[PDB]
Amino acid sequence: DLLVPKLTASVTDGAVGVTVDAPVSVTAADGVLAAVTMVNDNGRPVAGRLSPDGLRWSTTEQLGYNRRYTLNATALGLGGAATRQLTFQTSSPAHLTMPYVMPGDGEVVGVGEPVAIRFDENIADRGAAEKAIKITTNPPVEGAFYWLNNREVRWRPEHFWKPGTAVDVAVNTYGVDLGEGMFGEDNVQTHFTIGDEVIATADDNTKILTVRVNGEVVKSMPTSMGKDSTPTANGIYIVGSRYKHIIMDSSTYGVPVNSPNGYRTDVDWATQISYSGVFVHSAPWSVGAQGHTNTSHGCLNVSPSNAQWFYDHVKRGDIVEVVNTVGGTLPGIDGLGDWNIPWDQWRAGNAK
Ligand SMILES: *[C@@H](O)[C@H]([C@@H](C)O)[C@H]1C[C@H](S[C@@H]2CCN(C(C)=N)C2)C(C(=O)O)N1
Repeated sequence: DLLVPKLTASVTDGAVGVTVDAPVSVTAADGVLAAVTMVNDNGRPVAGRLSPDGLRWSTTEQLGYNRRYTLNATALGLGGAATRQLTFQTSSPAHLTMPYVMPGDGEVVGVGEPVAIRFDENIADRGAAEKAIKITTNPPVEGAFYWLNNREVRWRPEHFWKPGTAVDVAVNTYGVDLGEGMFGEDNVQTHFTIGDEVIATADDNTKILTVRVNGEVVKSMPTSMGKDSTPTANGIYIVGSRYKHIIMDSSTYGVPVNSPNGYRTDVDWATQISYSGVFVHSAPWSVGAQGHTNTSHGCLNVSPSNAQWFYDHVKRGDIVEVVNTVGGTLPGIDGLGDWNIPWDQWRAGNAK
C-alpha cells in the first residue's frame, strides 16, 4: 500500500577499486532524500549537492585516490523512512602520470598542428589513454591517434586542418587506469583555433623557398639547403618554435660538436621545423650560394631579412614542404614529421 522509501547509490557497500573519474550519487524512490553525507576515512566531509526535487544527491568535488569513504543517507516518504550506510575504497594507484598537452590554450596555429599529449611516464595501456582523450572539432572532421614514443600521442585529421576550425582537447585521465596501476594525476583541457593556411615549399631543383598564404604566393626566398653529405630530408615539416637568436648546438641533435658534422654557432631569426634540428634561419655567410648551391648542415639557409620575414609571418603549425633534394624522407616520428606517415597507417594507430 504505502511503500517504504528505497535508496540506490552508484557504489555499493564493501566495494573496492572504485574509480574517481566520476562523481558518486544517491537516488531515492518512493520518497525523497532527507540527508546524505559522505566522509573520508578521517571524518572530513565531501562536498555534494541534493537536487531541488529531493530525488538525487551527488558529489561535486574531486574524489581522492586511496580513500575509504563512508556514505550515510536517509530517505523519507509517506510510507516511512529508510536509512543506509555504505563504505567503499577508491583506486589505489601504484604510479601517477601527468599529461601535458600542446598547443597552448587559446593559441592560433597553422593547418599542420597536431594535438599532442605527452605523459611524464611510460603508458602501459595506450588504448586506455586514447579512450580518455576527447577531441571536439568544428567544423567536425575525423582524426586519429598515433604514438610517437612511449610517452607522447598525437592526434590529427587525414588532411591539413581547414582554416577557422575550433579544436577542443579534454584529457580526462584523472581516475583512469592507464595500465599496470598507473593512473592519471590530473585532467588537462586546452582549446585552440586553426588560422590561415601557410605552406612554404623548398624545391631543391630551383633552390627557392616559396611561401603561399591561402594559396597565394607572398614570398620567394633564395635558399641554401643541406650539402650532399648532410642533406635536407624531403617531406612535410610542421613549424615549431621560433627564436630571435639561438645557439645551435649539434650535440643537442645527436652529433658531437667536435665531430666532422658537428657545429656550435649563434644564429639569428631561427624557426625550428624538425626535432632532428632543421631550422629556417639567417645565414649571412652563404647569401651568395642561396638560390644556387647547397651548403648547410640540413637547415634552410636564407637571407637575414627573409629569415626575419619568416619569423614574423610564419606561426607554430604552419607547414614547410621539401622536395627533390638528395636526402631521404623526414621520419614520421621526428616530433614534427607527423604528416609524412600515410593516413591509412596513422589511422590504424599503434596502441598495441
Ligand atoms: C642547420 O643546418 C644547422 C643545424 C641546427 O641543423 C645549423 C648548423 C649550422 S653551423 C655551420 C657551421 C658554421 N657555420 C658558419 C659558417 N657560421 C655554418 C648551420 C649551417 O649554416 O650549416 N645551420
